[PDB]
Formats: sequence, C-alpha cells, structure tokens
Amino acid sequence: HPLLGGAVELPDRGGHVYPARLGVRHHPWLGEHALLGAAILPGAAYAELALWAGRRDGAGRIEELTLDAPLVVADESAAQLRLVVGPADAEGRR
Amino acid sequence: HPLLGGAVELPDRGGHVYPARLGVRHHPWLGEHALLGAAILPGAAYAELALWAGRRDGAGRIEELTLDAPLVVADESAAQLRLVVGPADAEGRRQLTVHSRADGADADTAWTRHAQGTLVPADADAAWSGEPGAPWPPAGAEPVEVAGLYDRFADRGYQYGPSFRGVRAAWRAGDTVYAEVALPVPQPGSPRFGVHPALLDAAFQAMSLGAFFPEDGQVRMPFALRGVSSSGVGADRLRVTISPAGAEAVRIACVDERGNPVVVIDSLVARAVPVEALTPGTPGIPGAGDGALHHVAWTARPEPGVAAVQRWAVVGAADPGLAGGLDRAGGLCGAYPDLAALVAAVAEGAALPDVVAVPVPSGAPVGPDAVRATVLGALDLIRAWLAVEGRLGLARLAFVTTSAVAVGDGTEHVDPVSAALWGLVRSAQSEEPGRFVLVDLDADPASASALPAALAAREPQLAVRAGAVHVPRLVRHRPRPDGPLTPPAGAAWRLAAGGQGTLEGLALVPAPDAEAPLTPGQVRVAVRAAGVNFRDTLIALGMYPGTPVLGAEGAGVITEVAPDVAGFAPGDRVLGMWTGGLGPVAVADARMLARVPRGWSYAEAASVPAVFLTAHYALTRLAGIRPGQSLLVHAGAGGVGMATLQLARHLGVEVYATASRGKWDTLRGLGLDDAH
Amino acid sequence: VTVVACDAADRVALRRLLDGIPAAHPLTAVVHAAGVLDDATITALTAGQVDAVLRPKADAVVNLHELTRDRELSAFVLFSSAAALFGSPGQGNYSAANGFVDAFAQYRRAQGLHAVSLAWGLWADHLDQEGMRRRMARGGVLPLTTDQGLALFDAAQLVDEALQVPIRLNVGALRAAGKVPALLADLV
Ligand SMILES: NC(=O)c1ccc[n+]([C@@H]2O[C@H](COP(=O)([O-])OP(=O)(O)OC[C@H]3O[C@@H](n4cnc5c(N)ncnc54)[C@H](OP(=O)(O)O)[C@@H]3O)[C@@H](O)[C@H]2O)c1
Repeated sequence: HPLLGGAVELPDRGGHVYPARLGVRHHPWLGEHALLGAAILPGAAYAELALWAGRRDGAGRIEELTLDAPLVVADESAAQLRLVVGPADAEGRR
Repeated sequence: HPLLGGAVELPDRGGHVYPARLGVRHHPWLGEHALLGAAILPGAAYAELALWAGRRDGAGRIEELTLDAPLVVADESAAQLRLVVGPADAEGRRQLTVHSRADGADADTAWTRHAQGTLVPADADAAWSGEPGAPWPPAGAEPVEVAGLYDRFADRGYQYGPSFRGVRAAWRAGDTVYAEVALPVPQPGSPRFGVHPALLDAAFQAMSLGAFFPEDGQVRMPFALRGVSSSGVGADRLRVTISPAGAEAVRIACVDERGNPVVVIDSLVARAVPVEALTPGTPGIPGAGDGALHHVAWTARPEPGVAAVQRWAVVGAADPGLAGGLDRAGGLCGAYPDLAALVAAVAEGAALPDVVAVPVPSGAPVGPDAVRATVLGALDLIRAWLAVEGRLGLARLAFVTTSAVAVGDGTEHVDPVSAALWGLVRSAQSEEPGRFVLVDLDADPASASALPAALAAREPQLAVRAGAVHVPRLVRHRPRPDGPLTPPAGAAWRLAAGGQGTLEGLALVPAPDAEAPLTPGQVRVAVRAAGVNFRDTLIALGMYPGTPVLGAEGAGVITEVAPDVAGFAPGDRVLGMWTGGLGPVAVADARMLARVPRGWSYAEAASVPAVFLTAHYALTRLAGIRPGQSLLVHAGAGGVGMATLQLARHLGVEVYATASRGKWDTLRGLGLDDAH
Repeated sequence: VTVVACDAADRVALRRLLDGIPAAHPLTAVVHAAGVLDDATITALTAGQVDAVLRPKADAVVNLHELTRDRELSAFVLFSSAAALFGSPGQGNYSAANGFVDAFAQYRRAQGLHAVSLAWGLWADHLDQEGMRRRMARGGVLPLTTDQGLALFDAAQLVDEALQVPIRLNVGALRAAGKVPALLADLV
C-alpha cells in the first residue's frame, strides 16, 4: 500500500493494526484537498483504506463508515495514522 | 531487548505492543527449563519483560502479576509472543496481558493468554541501596546440601538444562532461606538481559530448597507475584534472602555481591502444576517419548494367606452355583429379586450389606438389540442406586459378569455384550468413585467361591479364573522369552530351526531368498497359512547348526509370475508344495500348484498337499492298486493315514488299519468295521 | 478409490455396498474407523444418546462381521478409544461402545478370525471432541503425532494381541500430583 505498512498483530482486542506515516513531502497531494482554509484528508481517503484492508481480512464490504472530525494536514512532517481491524464475530463482521 | 522488538503503538486500547519471536535456534536456553516432560517458559521470564517495558513507560513496579497457563516451547520455530501495555489511568497505573500463538498460524486461529497483571509507578529514592558489610550468611544458618542437586530436581520433575543449574550454595535459617545463584554461562552478546530469566528462576529454585511448601511431593510453579520492584541494572550473580511473608506467601529479596538491592518481591505465591497444563516438549523423556504400544496384562494374585469375608446381598438372577460360593465364607446376608425389595428389607431391619451383587446374565445374542438393553438396564440401575438413601448406599455395587474380558493371551472366548456393560461402569467408576466394582468370572463354579477373595482386593476391576484372582495392569510391549515370537524388521521372513537343539531356539528369521528375483518356472506367493509335518518338529530339535528348511506346503495369493508361466496370474488363490513356507513370503514351482476351491479357508487349503499327495502317489503310482484289492494302513488315524483311507474307499479297496485304541472312533468314522 | 455414502449400521446399505464391489477385486480386509461422540453424565444420559453412539461402533462392527463370513479377511482392524479402558468420565455410552469393540476382536480371534482392536490415545489433529481432549488431558494422555500414530498401526500389525493400546502417557505428571489410576500403577 502506498501509505500503509504491514499489518501489526493484536491478541488483546483480537485482530490487526495497519500503521501509516503521513507527510506532504512523501505525498504532495495529501494537502491538495482543502476546505475553507484547512488542508485536510478527504473522506474518500478513509474509504480506500477500508476496502483494501477489508478485502484482505475477509470483510470486503463496508456496512457503515462514520467520520467524527476531520484530520488536518499541516506542513511537512504530517501526523501518523493507525487503522485497527477487529476480530471476526459470530457472523464474520469486524 | 534480546527477545522483544520495538514498541508498536496502539490508539484504540491506548498504549503499546511489544512483539517478540521465540525460537530455540535463536535462544537455545528457551527449552532448558522444563517440568514433567514439557519444555516451557519460566514465570521468571514474564517478570523480566514486565520490569523492562514497565520502567520505560513509567510503571516500573509490578503491583500484581498473574500466570494463567504455561507456554510450552516445542522444537525449532517456536511461537511468537506479544506484550500489551495499557494507557495511564487516573493514578498512573497501566494494565497488562501476554499472549502467544503458534508460529505462522492463520488469522482465524486465536491467541492463548498466558499472563495478566497491573503495573504502578514506584520511586527508587526510598531505600535505594544497602550497606556492603552485614555478615552474609547470617550467623547460625544451616548449610544446605548442594551436591548433586540437579539430579535431585530431575527425580521430582524439575528438568533443568545447563542454563538454569546455577544454585551453588544455600543455607536454611528457621522461617527463612539464604542462597547464592550465578548463571552457569555468562552471556557474551550486547543484547543482554538485565537479570537473565535463568538467574531469576535459579533464585525461584531456592524456594524448594527450604520447607516453605507442604510435604505433598508435588511440583509447584510461580502463579502470582505481588509488589515487585527492581532498582539496579546489570547483575549476573546474586545473593538471595527468602522469608515467609504470610502463611501461604513468601517474600524474596536478592542483592548483588556488594549488597546493592537488585530486585525485591514483596510476595510470591506458588501453586501446584495441573497435569492438564502440558503438551509434549520431549526434552528428556520422563514418560513416553513419542508414544508407545501398550497392552493390558491380567496378572494373577497370590493365594490369600487367610479367609476373607464381606457382608453380601445378591440382588436378582441367582446363577446356580454363585450363592454357594458367597455363603461358604459366611458372607451371604440375603437374596432378593430386585433393588426395590432390598431397600425395603433393610429399612425393615435386615442386615446392612457390605456388598450388593448384581448378576449379569450371559447368553445374550451378539447383536445391536441386546447391547442397548444391557446398557440401558445398567444405566437405569446405577441411577436407582445413587438415589438410594441411608447406609445401604455406602455399600459397594458389584457387577458380576461372565467371561466379559480376555484374561489369558490365548484364544479365550468372550461375551462382547457383557463387556459393553463393563465399559459403561468403567466410566461410571470415574464419575462416582468407590461406588461400583467389576468382577468377571469364568464358567467354573469354583470361581464363584473365590468371589469373597476377589472383593478383599481394593482393585476396582477384577477377574477370577479357576478360583484365582487376576488384576489388570497396562504394560508397555516388549519382547519376552517364554513368549510369542517377534518377526524381524523385514517384510520377508520364515520360521527356522535355531540349531541349539531346543524348541526355545525356533526363531522368525529374515528370508531374502524369498524376495529375490524369480527364475523361470517360479511364482512368488504372499503366504496365508502353511502345514506342519512331524518331521518339522524333529528338525527344530537336533544340535547341528545347519538344519533343513522347515515347511513343506501352504496356500496363499500370488504376487509375481515368471514370463514363461501361464495359468497363474497376480491375484490368484493357490495351494501347493514349497519349502520354507512358514512365513509371509515364499517362492514356489508353478508345476506343484493348484487353484484353491471356492469356499475353502486358507487353513483347510494348506493342510492338504502333503498328506493326500503322499497317499495318492503311493496308492496309485507306486502300488498301482486296483478295485477289489486289500490294503493295510498302519497309524490310520494319523495325517497320511486318514488321507490314505479316504482315497482307498474311493478306489474300491478293502481297508484294514491300526491305531491307538482311543483313536478307533476316528477309524470307525472313516468307514471301517471293528473287524477291520 | 471409491467414496460411498453408507451408514455402516444400516445393514441394507452395507449389503448394497459390498454387493457392488468388483468380482475381480473381492474384499480382503477392513479398517473400521467410524465413530460418534455424544457426552453426558450417568444420571443425564438418555436412550437416544446411547443409541446414537453405539450405532457406528457396535451396530456397525456386528454388521461387518456377519456380512463378510463368505470372505476370509487378511486384516480386520477396529479403532477403539483408551477412554474405554481408563473410563473417561461423562462418556459412559462411548466407553460401552468402544468396550464392546475391544471384546468383539477378542471374540473374532477366539473363532480363528483375523481381528485387532486399537484403543487409541489422543491424536494431534470439533466441539464434541474439544470436550474430550479436555478430559483425556486431565487424565495424563498426551497427543500422538500423525506419523507416529500410523507407525504404531504398522507395528501393531506384527503383534498377536487382540487388544492393543497405542498411546503416549505423561506418567510422571500423575505420580507428581498423586492421581495415578490403579491400571497404571506399574508404569511408575
Ligand atoms: N515332507 C515330509 O517329510 C513328510 C511328508 C509326508 C509325511 N510325513 C510324515 O507324516 C507325518 C505327518 O505328521 P502329522 O502331523 O500328520 O502326525 P501323525 O502322523 O498324524 O500322528 C503320528 C502317528 O504316528 C503313530 N506312531 C508312530 N510311532 C509311534 C509311537 N512310538 N507311539 C505311538 N504312536 C506312534 C501314531 O500311532 P497312533 O495312531 O496309535 O497314535 C500316530 O498315528 C509325520 O510323521 C511326517 O514325518 C513327512
């Protein structure tokens, strides 16, 4: 994945952790999405991550995806992002 | 860290994750800690991990550390381990869990949890370091015998490899124990442990050097550790003080050679090791390296030196002859038709019996229908007996079956139906111990009389043969002179005379000339049975080292055929004449073979060639006998004699013959007169 | 190779199986490994729960014995459990079935017929079984690797015992804790 690293295992919650480092120097386009003076990551970005990590661990369809508060992209040395994948329940959902 | 990797961040639970890969090839000492046949990771290992990761993220003291189930170290490619660090709560405390899963395992298989605890901040400012000069060992401490200690751990089940055997001196002083430990081999690599988990476990070993534990001779591991602070850094040799903290808890304080406190455990509690908690590591086999072939052995008891007695109550079908045996010794208190009648008689003042016997009847057809009946009836009865109230329930419930087991390694007949009841109660004995017994009898009425003696033997299952009590014992299979022969490793082998001049010298020996390539005219036979002549006995005897080949005849299935041979093909059943047929493989001449008649057994087939060929070759080809002529046959009841009589009757021959007077029935049955 | 849908306890399905075996390759040996578990304590076990467990073990073995009299088997192998010998608790019906099997081999060897019962230990490679693995470990039984289990099958072919027990035991762990069953007393 151009942004994410390898899946880090999780026994306690059960499941995986996908790390990623964000930076405009690494990905100049990360800032080229901005609304009302704030360079931010589009919601469309969280979808790509979800369909890729989800296809790999069985759950390739998103039932629901909720966005709470946008992540702003500052100047060089942007912030790291981590995705957590839950364990498979009685119906295969994560 | 020599084992752990970098801390992996966690936003959801909040905190960190320390990964680590375990392998004996990477760390050979990981297996050198083993208990009762299982190479496992010591509890001391989980402590090092906790004090290191804890000092880094603020909580350098362990309030409590609990171990749930040990992690076994298998062969190369051991399992990965992950440590999780919790977020800092309102008081700075952080939770902990430790998990492991087999190397490379799939995402669908779950992780086993091995350790959970709770960490806290603790300041080293209070009581940083001790004084270098107090007399250590304390005055009046008794030296402890350290000679050969590693042999003494092994005998009990503390299988310690070269890496943990470092207890070199120790002393007991009343409640307390003082001891010195040191790593057998120092660690030369720059990824090093602050205190090796080997050196800490060596400290843990010193608990069993005192009298802290009950005299129950069972093995104990660390289970829960409370109040663990480590201060110093870099200690390969230690001086350990152990006192009892509470009644069931001990406090461990170890220092360096200079008196600097390295680590202190405010309280450690050990708990016996569940046998359940093991999976084979195969370090040094304390039992069953890879598994073994066992068989039950019915072994006869010595005749009891004195008459034994119980109070007996027979409930149900009184086999004729049974009550007589119980009443001889004077132990028969009552006969009853069913349990309901017994319960009432005893409440009405009958004798409380020591033993209530339930005669299981033989003769059931060996089929599915009678098994359900036998089981469901015993099941109903057992349930009735457990609901029995009063002192009557304390009695032993004796199921007395008839030939439900195979006592002797022979052709002993058995009743599979009763052995189904035998198995039901077999499980019932474990569920409700001391409640039921199994005692199996032969058809000898004498055995009914040994039944009191049988029940003078606290064994749960028992068998009686000719009035002699046998008890069963599982036993590892091994070759045994005075017993059956063991075929060699080869596929091909035969019976052959040993040359000592004794029947003990008969041995199953490799027979390569059977496997060898075929010459023209030959076939190879997967032998099923072979016949035996009285000459084959005489060959087994005689002390010449070179003896003739045993065997003359047999029957079986062909496996290879020479290219010139027609009329026999791979897969055909045949009987015939060949030497060395006392084994699973033989080579034979195609001329001397015949097809096995439909419906014969291989034994019937293999019996025929020698006797009838001799009798046919002699009657027809040598003597040219005709119809109406008279024949004398000596030993007419023997092998070749019987065969001769059968042909002679078909050929119109008047037969006279001789035999032992007890065998005259065999001659008169082959169609001969008392005048013949 | 053929795979056939056949309940070995359905005497008509098994007879219809055997009748459909080529005449040029008649039956010559049998390895019986059908089995069903349905666990319950003595006071709890029902009637159908018994029938359900005997049906693959006892009911099927007897049909194979009576439907093959016209053939002389070179081998006739029965898979049992070591819980039939030890008495694993909460498995009364299972012990009864496997105990019937053990004896039904002794019953064939008596008649001059090939037979062997194998009271297996625990194998390395499932809820009804995940309960039994718990109970066989509580009694000191350890798992047999797949290869090693087969090797015992092979080596038992060379021994003239009607009942044999291929098993791996942690005898030391029972001596330590003091839970040694009477049957095992000579292994210490
Ligand atoms: N390949 C070969 O070398 C070959 C081939 C064919 C036959 N044979 C010979 O045929 C026999 C076949 O063996 P088998 O199993 O069938 O045994 P068997 O010949 O059926 O039984 C022994 C017979 O020999 C009689 N006999 C001889 N001397 C005796 C004595 N001193 N006292 C009592 N009885 C005596 C017995 O008489 P009673 O009737 O009064 O008991 C008895 O009938 C062998 O002897 C064998 O040497 C050998």
